[PDB]
Amino acid sequence: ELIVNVINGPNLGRLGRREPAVYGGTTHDELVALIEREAAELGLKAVVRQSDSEAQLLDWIHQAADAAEPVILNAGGLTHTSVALRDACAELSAPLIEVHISNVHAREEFRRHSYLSPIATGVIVGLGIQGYLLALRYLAEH
Amino acid sequence: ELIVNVINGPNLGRLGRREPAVYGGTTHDELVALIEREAAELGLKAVVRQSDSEAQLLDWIHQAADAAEPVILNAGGLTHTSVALRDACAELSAPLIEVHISNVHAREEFRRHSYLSPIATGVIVGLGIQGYLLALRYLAEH
Amino acid sequence: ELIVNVINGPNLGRLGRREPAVYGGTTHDELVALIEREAAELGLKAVVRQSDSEAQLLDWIHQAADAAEPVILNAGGLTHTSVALRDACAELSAPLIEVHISNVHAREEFRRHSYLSPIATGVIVGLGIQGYLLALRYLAEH
Amino acid sequence: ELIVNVINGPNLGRLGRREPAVYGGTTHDELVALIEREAAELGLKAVVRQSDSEAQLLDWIHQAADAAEPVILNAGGLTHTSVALRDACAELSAPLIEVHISNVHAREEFRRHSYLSPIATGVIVGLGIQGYLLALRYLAEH
Amino acid sequence: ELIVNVINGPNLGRLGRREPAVYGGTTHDELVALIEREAAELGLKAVVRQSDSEAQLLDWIHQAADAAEPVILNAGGLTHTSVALRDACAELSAPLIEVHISNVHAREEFRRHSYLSPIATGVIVGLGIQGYLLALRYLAEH
Amino acid sequence: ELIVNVINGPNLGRLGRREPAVYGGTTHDELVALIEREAAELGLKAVVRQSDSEAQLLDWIHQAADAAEPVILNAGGLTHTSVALRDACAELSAPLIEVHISNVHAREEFRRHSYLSPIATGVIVGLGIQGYLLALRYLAEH
Amino acid sequence: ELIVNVINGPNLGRLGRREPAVYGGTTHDELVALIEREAAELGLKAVVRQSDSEAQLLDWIHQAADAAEPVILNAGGLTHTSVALRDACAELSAPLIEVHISNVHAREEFRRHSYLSPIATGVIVGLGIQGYLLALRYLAEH
Amino acid sequence: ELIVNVINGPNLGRLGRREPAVYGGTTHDELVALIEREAAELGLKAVVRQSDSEAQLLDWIHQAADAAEPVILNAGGLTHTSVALRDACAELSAPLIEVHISNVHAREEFRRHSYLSPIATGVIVGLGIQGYLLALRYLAEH
Amino acid sequence: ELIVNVINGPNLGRLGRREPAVYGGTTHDELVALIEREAAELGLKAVVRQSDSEAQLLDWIHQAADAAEPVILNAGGLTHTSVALRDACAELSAPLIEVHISNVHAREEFRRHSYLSPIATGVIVGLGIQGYLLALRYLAEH
Amino acid sequence: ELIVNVINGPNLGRLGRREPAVYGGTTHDELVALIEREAAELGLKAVVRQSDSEAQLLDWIHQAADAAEPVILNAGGLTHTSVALRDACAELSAPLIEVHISNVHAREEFRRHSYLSPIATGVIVGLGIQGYLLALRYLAEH
Amino acid sequence: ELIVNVINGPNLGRLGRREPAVYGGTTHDELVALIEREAAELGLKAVVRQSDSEAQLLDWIHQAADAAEPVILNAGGLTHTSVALRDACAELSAPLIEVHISNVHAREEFRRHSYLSPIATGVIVGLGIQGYLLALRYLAEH
Amino acid sequence: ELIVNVINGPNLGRLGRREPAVYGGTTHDELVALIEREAAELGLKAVVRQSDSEAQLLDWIHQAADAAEPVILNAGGLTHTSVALRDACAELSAPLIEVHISNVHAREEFRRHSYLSPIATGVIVGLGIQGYLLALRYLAEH
Ligand SMILES: COc1ccc(C[C@@H]2C(=O)[C@@H](O)[C@H](O)C[C@]2(O)C(=O)O)cc1
Ligand SMILES: COc1ccc(C[C@@H]2C(=O)[C@@H](O)[C@H](O)C[C@]2(O)C(=O)O)cc1
Ligand SMILES: COc1ccc(C[C@@H]2C(=O)[C@@H](O)[C@H](O)C[C@]2(O)C(=O)O)cc1
Ligand SMILES: COc1ccc(C[C@@H]2C(=O)[C@@H](O)[C@H](O)C[C@]2(O)C(=O)O)cc1
Ligand SMILES: COc1ccc(C[C@@H]2C(=O)[C@@H](O)[C@H](O)C[C@]2(O)C(=O)O)cc1
Ligand SMILES: COc1ccc(C[C@@H]2C(=O)[C@@H](O)[C@H](O)C[C@]2(O)C(=O)O)cc1
Ligand SMILES: COc1ccc(C[C@@H]2C(=O)[C@@H](O)[C@H](O)C[C@]2(O)C(=O)O)cc1
Ligand SMILES: COc1ccc(C[C@@H]2C(=O)[C@@H](O)[C@H](O)C[C@]2(O)C(=O)O)cc1
Ligand SMILES: COc1ccc(C[C@@H]2C(=O)[C@@H](O)[C@H](O)C[C@]2(O)C(=O)O)cc1
Ligand SMILES: COc1ccc(C[C@@H]2C(=O)[C@@H](O)[C@H](O)C[C@]2(O)C(=O)O)cc1
Ligand SMILES: COc1ccc(C[C@@H]2C(=O)[C@@H](O)[C@H](O)C[C@]2(O)C(=O)O)cc1
Ligand SMILES: COc1ccc(C[C@@H]2C(=O)[C@@H](O)[C@H](O)C[C@]2(O)C(=O)O)cc1
Repeated sequence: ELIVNVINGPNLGRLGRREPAVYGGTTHDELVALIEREAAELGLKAVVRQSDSEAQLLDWIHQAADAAEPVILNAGGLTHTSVALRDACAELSAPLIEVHISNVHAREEFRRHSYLSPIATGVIVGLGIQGYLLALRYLAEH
Repeated sequence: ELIVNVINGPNLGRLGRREPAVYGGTTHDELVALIEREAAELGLKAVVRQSDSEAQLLDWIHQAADAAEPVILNAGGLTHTSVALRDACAELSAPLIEVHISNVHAREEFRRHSYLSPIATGVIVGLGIQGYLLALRYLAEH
Repeated sequence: ELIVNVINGPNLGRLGRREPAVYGGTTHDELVALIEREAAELGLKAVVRQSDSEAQLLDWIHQAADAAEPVILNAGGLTHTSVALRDACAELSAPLIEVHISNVHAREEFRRHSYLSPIATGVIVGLGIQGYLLALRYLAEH
Repeated sequence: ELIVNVINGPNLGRLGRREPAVYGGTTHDELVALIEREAAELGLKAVVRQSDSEAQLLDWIHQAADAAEPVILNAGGLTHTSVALRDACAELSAPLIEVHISNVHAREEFRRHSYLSPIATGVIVGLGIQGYLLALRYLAEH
Repeated sequence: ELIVNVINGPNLGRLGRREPAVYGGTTHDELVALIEREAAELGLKAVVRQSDSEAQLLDWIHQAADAAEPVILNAGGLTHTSVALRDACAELSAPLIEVHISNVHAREEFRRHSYLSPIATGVIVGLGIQGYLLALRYLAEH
Repeated sequence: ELIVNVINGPNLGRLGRREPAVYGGTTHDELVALIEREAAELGLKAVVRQSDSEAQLLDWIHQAADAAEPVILNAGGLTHTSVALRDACAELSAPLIEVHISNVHAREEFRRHSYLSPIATGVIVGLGIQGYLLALRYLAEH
Repeated sequence: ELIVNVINGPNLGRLGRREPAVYGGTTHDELVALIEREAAELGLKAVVRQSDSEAQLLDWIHQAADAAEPVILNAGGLTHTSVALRDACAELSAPLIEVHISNVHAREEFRRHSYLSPIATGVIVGLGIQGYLLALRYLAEH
Repeated sequence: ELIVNVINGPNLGRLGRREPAVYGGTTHDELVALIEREAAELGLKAVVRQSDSEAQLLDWIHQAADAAEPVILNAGGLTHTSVALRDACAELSAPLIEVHISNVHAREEFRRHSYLSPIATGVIVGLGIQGYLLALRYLAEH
Repeated sequence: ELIVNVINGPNLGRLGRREPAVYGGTTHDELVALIEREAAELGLKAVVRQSDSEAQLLDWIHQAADAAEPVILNAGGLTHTSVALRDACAELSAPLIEVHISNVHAREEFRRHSYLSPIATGVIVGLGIQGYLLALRYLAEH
Repeated sequence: ELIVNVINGPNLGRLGRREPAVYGGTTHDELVALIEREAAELGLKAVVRQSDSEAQLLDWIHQAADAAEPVILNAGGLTHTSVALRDACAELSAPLIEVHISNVHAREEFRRHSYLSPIATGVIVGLGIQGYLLALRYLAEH
Repeated sequence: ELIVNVINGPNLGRLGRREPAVYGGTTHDELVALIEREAAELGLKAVVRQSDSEAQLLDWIHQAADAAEPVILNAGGLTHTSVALRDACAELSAPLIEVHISNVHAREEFRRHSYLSPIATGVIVGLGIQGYLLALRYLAEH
Repeated sequence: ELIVNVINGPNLGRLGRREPAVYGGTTHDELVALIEREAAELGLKAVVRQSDSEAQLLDWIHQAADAAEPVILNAGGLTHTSVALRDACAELSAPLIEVHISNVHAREEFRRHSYLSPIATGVIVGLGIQGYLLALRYLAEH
């Protein structure tokens, strides 16, 4: 199947806005372009969505559940806090790849826990924006 | 630079030996072949080593430290237990990508802790043997 | 008084959609019908609402607070995570019955904690969709 | 099948004896009468027993195991402490409904843990003596 | 009022039997005699009972609740484990003095917790058999 | 600069509605008026906003980040639960003053933890609605 | 000395009654016969007793203390909960061998703690009913 | 009433002495002057005292208890360690405002606990020396 | 020997000063008189001292160590916090009886821990000022 | 099948060398002789190996996995620390009996945890060198 | 620079007074003499002070801060309890060597924590009074 | 006796190799020379060994046990992880001095725990390479 859903959670629309010492440079719009391009090279179609609203994220997850489509999810802070997002993700029959740009293990202790990792197929963290592209390649070869 | 070190720790020589319901099929020799091939496609040279001996792993890490070469490390059970391996890895100036074949977050609680993740560049788990190939691609694009 | 509010939180609109091995069969629309029918047999009027949005749930709780109406609440994942929902529920002067379809004590440890149970009148879990009907009957006899 | 066992543990024979500010009013004998009456309205026969002796409770549970009869159990303080009672209850093939009169989540932290909840079909707490009658109705509709 | 109940729990009938290096010398019968004598000097009547059966202890506590009589309780190992005994003791309207012969704080960590201390009037530990006599004197002056 | 953002989170629109024994009397509209008046006396302009929606709060925080404006934040229950709100607040270059009306240390243990306090400039709790006015005065003198 | 006491606690009278997928097949009466036979082959006399009553178990332990006889004890659920049984067992001058049929380390975490193991001579778990026979052989060779 | 007691604990006499990168600049004598001036503008009299001696602090607290005078307390390290200071502060009938210059939540975990916060009226941290002046203003408006 | 040292720690000089709902009525001077009188009836001499200064308490303990005199100690808040006081008390060769007026187990969890209880002969709590007199009687009979 | 592997880990070669108050008397060579003799009486062949090297232990475990041979394992300190040894042992299809000479529950708390017990068939501790012989007898009867 | 401050905390004046089985023999005066002599051999001047008063210790630390002089500190029980002493020690610009006579890791668990170790240059424990002399030698060679 | 064993564990052969900002400058060979020289000045002979292999370290410890020779041990990462090394060290009859170059209390929390400290004579940390020389001097004076 061509279709892969890339879903970004709270604050992910802020990439590139604060000082390019940090998660700066690549904007969310640029990230979408990079993803779409890589997906086309791989023979996939990426549908990339971002929201600061948990309810909106839940709706996108429900739609992927109903369509049996794979999901690459960076849930932002909700990674660490939301059982509701886990409940929705546990419905997915297709692969779920959890992605984080930063190395969530190199910061505060509360970031080393994810409600999603135990139900995800796999997890990529700390490899920057390329982590999304690597997830796409996993899905293309599976 | 061409050279990337792939270092596999205890029990990783056992891939493919127990019932192909599990981490079965791909042998360690096959894994080496897959890695070497992908590395050549990427314009890298992969040097793949496996040992059940922590001391041997430490020596390989020291050599990568001295040569300023990147390391893709799957330390096996020592991931969860060895401060000595962390101490050696903290010396590396080039990237360190932690890889696990299985999703270490979907099993016992003790597997969700890694001495290596806080000092690694990033971490890939649960994406099977392709996780090594994805790490290689990260290193090629950086 | 006739009026009882039944409020369902995130993911509760998904009942009946995934494989009828699981929380499958009864849809949310069917649940509403069952509740309305039981409420009429008991001489009550049930107002049944579901949302994936915490803000919407909070508004429904506020309205029940202002009207001094009882609430039967299945907050879904927010049961385990939301202090805001607890704060809103602590305002209710009429009874609050917490309901869960599944036995929240027979799963992961994080599901055995509820922010709501300490401020609820009582709690029913694991009795399936009938738990809502039993809550209704409690309220009718009180 | 007609037969449902209602089993009450330590101190449950004390209902109604201390000041009717508290769990006062309804005596254990009255509780038995209420249960028997509700059971007959539902087309069941309730066999209601109470003991302060764990060994006696265990024998009643064994008998329900051997007869494949459902059990409504309020184990009193043993809810929070007895692995032996859990071991005996895990043998039951018919439903086990855990009931508590008080809201065990609104008191000391040690009362929020039950050895029985993980192996019970479901749990009703905080709905007073009506919780037993609601358990009976669950069993009648299943 | 004259009457004070002294209630001893499991293993307390073993005083004086194992090597008089330890809680040896004074037998339970001797303890009863010492208590009765001190009580008469104080103008009280002590009713001293011992059982290895929690159910029997519960019955004695119930009787003290119903008679509004003070209780001096050394619950033995049940001090550290029984919520049922606490539930029964919380019914007592007259004073409850918890007594232990040994210093329960000078041994294993699990002995430093008592289900009874938070609901007792007070607690005497480590003063040997005289702790019972001191409890009696407290009750005589109050 | 004149402009200070006062942002109130879930349930803060409920001030003054439940029995004036409690956080009763001052309504949210009154709070806004008090804040605006104090801000004008101090030579500032306060922009006061309240929402029960985390996504809306995040947008207001983003806008303050982009405008480099100070924020006085009472995040309500999200204080204790939301990593996403912390992530957004960590972007602010201007001061962040955390305010709570109640003394969050005098209630349940879960209220003594704040995701925001470690990244805030400072914190005021328990001084009632005047805490907002005191935060304003801090910002005016800095 | 010939005499060894085998003492079985709550629920041990249930062996062989529930579906022979589980601890099924060997009944408690059969277990007694196997033990007696092995004891005679070893030149010992086994006295095998079972009770669901902690008080009865305590009396049997007291008798072994007074007679200076070894004890093979499978305390069932009381293994994990009873300080009183530990107190009684600490009196034994002869060896105490703790036995469990099941591997108590391969189940819930609460089963991995025993009040008895620290005061037992040794412990055998997970070797089925043969664990009793192996304990007997230990005692015969010592 | 005019009189407010400002009490500073151990090390607070060190303000301004170590390198003005840190809590440098304002000396304790300067702090006293700032406080006195602000108090006079508010129509109060501030009595400002500092000691490194817990016993001296206790005496000042006792005097405020006896005089029914409000206290603004920065107990320094004793904030985190002293139950005796809490015991003395619990006697105060007038308001107690806890103040810290630094943000105690932005440092080591042990600094996020205060024995005083649960019994204080409120708490101000991280707003520098102005926190004292803001406490004064709270007391003037109440 | 006649001499017994009664040592009272921080805040104990405050008895009787705050509202006689609480630890009110008996002043410290009255307590001294009661103790002296009881000691004379018992054929002892009580030397009663109180200080809010840990250093002063330590000196009194040292003197009791050097003189091999028994100590009845109510260390106030230092009970829960001071290792130094424990170190000094561990030197005492004569009995050490820990006394608290209030039931330290019926309040906050931090009050249920004492650095002194493990090294004391015994402990009396919750029996009011009579606890001192009962300690005196223990020492007279030993 | 005849063949049983007895594998001893670090420090087990030290038996009998330090003062025969302790694990003294029986040397490792003597242990091997005792095991071989018992195995022959049982109709088995025991292959007994000891190493201080985790890598060597892993190789012996791998060989038992490949040959489908039972293992009696005393991993010494690695019992408490090595996930790698657990990973290797989880491959074994034949029984795994964990043995310890000492009672690991009667010492430091860290010795009461074993990475091996949850995946072993059973566990024998505290029965001295006879524990190996008893394991052999288990395997002979199964 | 010649000058080194040796500061001893509570109870350190008790060295040599209790039975020379223990920290007996060397008195505090002897310790001072040994230190002074070693310091002169090393070309230093040691200023040795001891107090049971935390306030006095704080003053000595302040003076060392102001003079930029090194400190060898054995804070006695305050090692384990005092944040105030840590706050004062964090001001020191010259080296801080923490010394304990006893091995603080070989006793109760609470002694294995030090508020001082994280801010000290280094730590010497368990080497008796020579630990002070070794600290002096460290300072002489640096 | 002349002979002292200095044993260095994993990674200690790396001293001086990574950037002389850090544990840089002194190489392991230089460390050996410094130790040998100091030992000769003290009238001792130091035998200095380093290995990355736990098995090799264990053999060196065994040899020191058999020869009754003192050991100065810096076990590197195994300090924090190895029970096997502790088991071997507990055999030593001569002194064991634990040394670390860095201050293990000033880094991650896992470094503040040592399996060796409770069985060592004493411990020196944070005093750099001179810590070894100071250990040597301790042993020379004892
Ligand atoms: C202020 O905007 C952002 C955007 C992304 C992040 C990182 C992402 C999060 O939202 C974190 O809560 C999470 O721990 C890591 C993260 O998901 C990532 O690295 O992609 C943080 C702040
Ligand atoms: C029996 O051989 C193996 C080989 C690999 C594994 C998985 C790897 C480990 O060694 C585990 O300790 C680790 O938690 C996960 C692992 O590193 C992986 O999934 O690659 C387990 C057993
Ligand atoms: C994917 O849709 C659902 C719907 C309901 C549930 C169960 C409900 C929840 O949302 C859980 O988070 C909660 O622990 C139990 C639950 O509230 C219930 O059993 O009703 C789970 C997933
Ligand atoms: C003194 O008699 C009683 C009777 C019932 C209770 C409540 C029941 C218990 O025995 C408690 O231990 C349990 O936590 C709650 C309880 O099972 C109930 O509410 O039914 C308490 C004391
Ligand atoms: C074997 O007989 C006894 C008798 C009394 C005790 C001490 C009492 C107990 O039953 C302990 O569980 C409890 O911790 C202390 C005790 O209640 C006492 O010291 O009186 C112990 C064993
Ligand atoms: C039902 O409406 C409210 C409004 C405010 C509060 C207090 C605020 C919260 O939302 C709490 O979750 C928080 O712990 C304290 C609070 O932020 C405050 O005191 O301002 C509680 C319930
Ligand atoms: C329902 O009857 C039984 C009988 C034996 C057991 C196992 C035994 C127990 O009573 C458990 O509580 C214990 O953890 C293990 C057990 O003692 C054994 O395996 O022998 C469980 C249920
Ligand atoms: C070395 O002098 C000082 C002075 C003040 C402080 C900060 C204050 C303390 O004493 C800390 O223990 C406390 O955690 C914070 C503090 O009370 C404040 O920020 O006012 C620290 C060191
Ligand atoms: C404000 O004066 C006092 C006096 C005594 C107390 C009780 C005593 C303390 O100092 C407490 O810290 C301790 O927990 C209990 C106490 O030692 C007692 O009840 O005697 C409390 C406050
Ligand atoms: C110094 O040589 C030894 C040999 C055996 C032991 C006991 C074994 C260990 O290696 C311990 O780590 C383990 O906790 C217990 C042990 O496995 C046993 O009792 O057989 C200890 C030290
Ligand atoms: C009764 O006099 C003393 C003197 C020194 C000590 C040891 C020192 C202490 O004060 C302890 O609190 C600390 O844990 C260890 C100690 O600092 C040392 O060994 O020097 C103990 C009791
Ligand atoms: C990369 O080489 C090294 C060498 C020494 C260290 C410090 C030593 C260790 O191996 C640490 O695991 C330990 O916590 C501290 C250490 O033992 C020391 O400071 O000597 C660290 C890395």
